[PDB]
Amino acid sequence: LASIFVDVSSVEPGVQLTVKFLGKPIFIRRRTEADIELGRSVQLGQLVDTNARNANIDAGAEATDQNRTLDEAGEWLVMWGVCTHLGCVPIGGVSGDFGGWFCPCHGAHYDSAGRIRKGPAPENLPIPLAKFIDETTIQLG
Ligand code: FES
Repeated sequence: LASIFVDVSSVEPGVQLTVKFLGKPIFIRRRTEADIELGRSVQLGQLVDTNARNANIDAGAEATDQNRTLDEAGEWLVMWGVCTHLGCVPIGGVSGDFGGWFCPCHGAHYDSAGRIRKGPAPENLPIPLAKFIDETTIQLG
């Protein structure tokens, strides 16, 4: 019975909701049109980590923008807010050099799809088991 159910009905574009799950933060960002476009503009060959790190799809899936969001429209980016270096909480609100998150502990930069682009972190921020169960609610777990 671990699953939790997050009401995202009030999350506007450019807002991140942070919820605690299994003791750690989950970031739920409703991405802006700029975030989405920028995420879709990155070639796989440009990425540090080409694996989607996404619990919801094949473990060998490529880290395309489309394989990083819950929805086809790419508005809903849900990920563990746990830096893949040493587990600090990355700072969002379009921070760092790649329009995403910056981990101030040792300077990891993640892009607008949560993919690692610069710094000592080895992997893209992982995506939890997560799905919409209706228009307004994301089940985590
Ligand atoms: S814990 Fe994030 S860069 Fe080291």
